Amino acid sequence: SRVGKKIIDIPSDVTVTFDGNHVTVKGPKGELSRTLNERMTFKQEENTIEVVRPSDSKEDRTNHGTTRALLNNMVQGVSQGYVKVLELVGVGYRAQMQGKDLILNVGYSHPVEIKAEENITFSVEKNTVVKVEGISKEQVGALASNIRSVRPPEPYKGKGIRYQGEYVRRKEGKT
Amino acid sequence: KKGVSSTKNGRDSESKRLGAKRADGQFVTGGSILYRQRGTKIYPGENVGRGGDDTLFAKIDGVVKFERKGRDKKQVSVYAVA
Amino acid sequence: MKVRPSVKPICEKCKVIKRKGKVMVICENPKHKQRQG
RNA sequence: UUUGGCACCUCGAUGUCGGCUCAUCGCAUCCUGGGGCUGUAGUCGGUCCCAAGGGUUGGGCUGUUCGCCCAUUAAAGCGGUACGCGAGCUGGGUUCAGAACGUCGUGAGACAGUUCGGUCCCUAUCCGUCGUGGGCGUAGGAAAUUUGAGAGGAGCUGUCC
RNA sequence: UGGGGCGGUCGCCUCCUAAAAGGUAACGGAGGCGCUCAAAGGUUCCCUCAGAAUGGUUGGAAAUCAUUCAUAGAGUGUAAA
RNA sequence: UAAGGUAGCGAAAUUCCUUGUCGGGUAAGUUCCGACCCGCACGAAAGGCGUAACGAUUUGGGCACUGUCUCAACGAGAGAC
RNA sequence: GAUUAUUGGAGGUAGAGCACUGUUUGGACGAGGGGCCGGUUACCGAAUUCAGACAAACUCCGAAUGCCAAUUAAUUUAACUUGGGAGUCAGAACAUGGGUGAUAAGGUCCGUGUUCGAAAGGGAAACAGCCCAGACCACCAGCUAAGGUCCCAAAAUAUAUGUUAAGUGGAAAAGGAUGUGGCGUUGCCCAGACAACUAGGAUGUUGGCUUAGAAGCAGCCAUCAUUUAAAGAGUGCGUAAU
Repeated sequence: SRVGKKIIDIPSDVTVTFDGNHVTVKGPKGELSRTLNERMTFKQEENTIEVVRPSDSKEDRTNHGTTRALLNNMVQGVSQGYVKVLELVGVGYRAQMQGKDLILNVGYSHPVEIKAEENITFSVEKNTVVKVEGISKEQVGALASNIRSVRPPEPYKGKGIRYQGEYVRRKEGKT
Repeated sequence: KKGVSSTKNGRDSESKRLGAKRADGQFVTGGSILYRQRGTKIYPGENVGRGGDDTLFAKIDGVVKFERKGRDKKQVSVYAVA
Repeated sequence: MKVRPSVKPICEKCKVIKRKGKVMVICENPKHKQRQG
C-alpha cells in the first residue's frame, strides 16, 4: 500500500480533456474517454497537471493514485503506445504460426486454432519478437500480462508464451 | 444400584452448647450460670464459684464485670450493688 | 526446499497492495499479519 | 452423532432391535466437476479450495449390532429425522410359561454358559397428502381461444471413432 | 441407600466442614470409646522443664552424669481439643 | 485327605483364552463335515461309547421342480364403487 | 415488644502472617556418613544462618458485619402468659455463601436473603420463581414506576455530543491485524522520521576449519582497511557449489 513517491501526472501534447466525470485522451493520438473519478478533481494549467487530493481520505487518496497512474498509463499508451515485447515457443505438438493467427496440432480429436487481437499492434519482427502496442495497463497491461498465461512456459520442457524478461524452470519429474 | 462398598467415616459428636449465657451489666441469681467452658479461658474473680467442668457461677446475685485478669488474660468481678 | 506446513520464504519488501481492490501481499512473509484481537 | 452422570415429562401403559417398502434434510463429498498445489512433467499418489446438483452394486458367510469374503463399478460416502417410518409388512431375535446341557446353590432355585420350541388388535372423526367434483364471484350477458403471477419437473454417466 | 442392589453402617466422645455469639448437612473429612488410678485419689511441705546443643567411660551423637539456653516445645493413665 | 479320573469322548444343547489347530467343501463357509485336545467347568447307572430300524424331530448338502425372485403383466371372481 | 443514635462486652472469621505446627530448601554453611584409611571431596541426616514461599483441620495478629445486655436515649407498636381448635414434615427457583461432583449440570446438601406455593397487574415477544409492584367496589379523570418514545403499538425521526461501519449492533475460547482511532511514551524530527521510489551498493581476500569439490543453507567463523555522497572477511528469498 506504498505507492506515493510519484504523484505528478503531467500531460503531454496528447490533450487530457473532460467529458463530465469522463476524461478524454485526445490530441495527436487519442479520442479515448474514461472516467477518472468523482471527487478526484483533475486540472491542467497549461501543460502540467496533477490529481488534486481533496481531504486525502482513504478512498480519496487511493483514487488520487488511481487517476494519477491511470492517466499516466493513458498519456503513455495512447500517445506513445503501451508497447510490450514478448516471445513464443510451442514444441512437438505442431504449434505453428499463421501470420495474424495460429494453429496447434495439439492433435486432440481436432487440432485447435488461435487468433490475434484488435486495436493493439501485434507487431511481429521474426515470429518471436512480438510487440503488443496499446493504450494502458488495466486492460492492455492485462493483455500483456495474460498473453503470458495463455500458453505459459511449462517447466519440464519449456514451451510457452514468454516475455523478453522471462525464463523456464523445471520440475521433479517423478511420475 | 450396583456394588457400592463398605464405608466408614461419618462419625462426630452430639454437641454441647458452650460459652456464655449472660452478659455485661446484666443482673443475676445465686445459683446462676455465667459461662460454660473447658479449661480456663477466663478466671473466676469476685464472688464466683467454679464447678467441676470449669463452669463458673456467681456466688451471689448481683451484676457482672468481665475484665482483664493478668496482663493478657481475663476474669470476672461480680458486684451486688443495689 | 522440502515443503512445509507453508512455503518457507520470509522477505519483507512487503507490497501489501490491493490489485484494483483485492487486498493481498506481493511479498514473502504470509506468516505473521493475520487478523488479530 | 460414544460410554456416561442429573432424575423434569411420561408406569390410570408414549408398547418392540433388525430387516422390507418408502422416503426426506444435511456435508464434515465416496463418483463425477472444477480449479490451484507436491518429495505432481500429465497421470501419479498426495495436497488445498470450490464444491451437494445428482448419484452412490449384487451375492456368500454371523438374529447378532457386526464385520470378512467373491465378483463389478466412477464410486460402491459419512451423517440426521422417537437409535427416520410397525394405527404400512415380518419378528429372525429378545421375554413370556416347556425342555436340555455346563456351573453355582444343602434346596427351593439362580446364571447366562449355551441350545430346540414357543399368539403381533383397530369399520379413519379432525388436521394432513393424493386426486376428484359441487357451490358461488369476477358491475351487462354467453361461447371459444388465451397472457402467465407464479408453482412444480427436469439436468446421471461412461465408451469408440 | 442419588432406584431398588452387594457392600457397608446403625450407640457415645474430640476436631473441620460451620460462614468471629451460639447453633447446622452431606454413603462428608480426620480420630478415640464400650476404661482405668486405694494412689494417677484427698490433704500439708518441697521441686521445676523436657529438648537442644554444650560432651564427655558411655559412645551405635545420645544411655547415666555435667555447663548453658530452652515454653511448658516437658509432660501429664486413657484420642483431640 | 478317605481318596484322588480308569477306560473314554473332546473346543462338544458344556471352551474363557477361542472362529484354539487345519483341510474339505463354496468364487467367497462367523456355520457344515472332518480332524488336532491347549479337557477354564472331560468322564462312565439323577450312567460312558457305537449301533440297524423309527421320527407332522433338529441341522447341512445336492437333484428335480417351479412367479419364491429379477420383474412384474394379464384375466376370472367375491368384495369394492 | 420493636427500630435505630449512645453503650459495654464476648469472640478469632475474612484478611494478614510464620511466631509454633509445619508444607516445596535456591543458596551457601560447617562438620557426621561418605569417596579413603580415622579422615580427603560429593552430597546430604541434620542443623547454621541468609532466604523466602504455602495451609479446611498452623496461628503471634486481626476486621467489617452480626450476638448479648444496658436510666442506654429517641420513634414506633407492640410484647407476654394462660388455655380451646388446627394444618404443615416431597418444597421450587434466583442472588449469595460453602461443601460434593469434573473451579460439570435447570445437579446434589447445608446456610443467609427474596419470590412463588398462597398474589393477580406492568416489563422481559411468548416466559410460576427474574425487574417494578399488592386489587374493597366503582369511573371515557390525573401523576408516576419498572421499563420506553420510526410502523405494526402510546409516547421524542427530540436536542447536543461523540465513537463504529460491522447489519456489528443483533455468535463464544485461545491464537493471531493495526483494521482503525485514542490515550501516553517511544526515536525520531523538519537537517528531515519510518515502509517505499530509486543513487552506487565493489575488493587485495575465505584468510583460517575450507564441511559433497561448495567461495551468502543441510557448516565453525581470528570474523584486517575501504573502491568510499549512503554500504558489508556481503542486511535479503536459494536446503544442486555459483
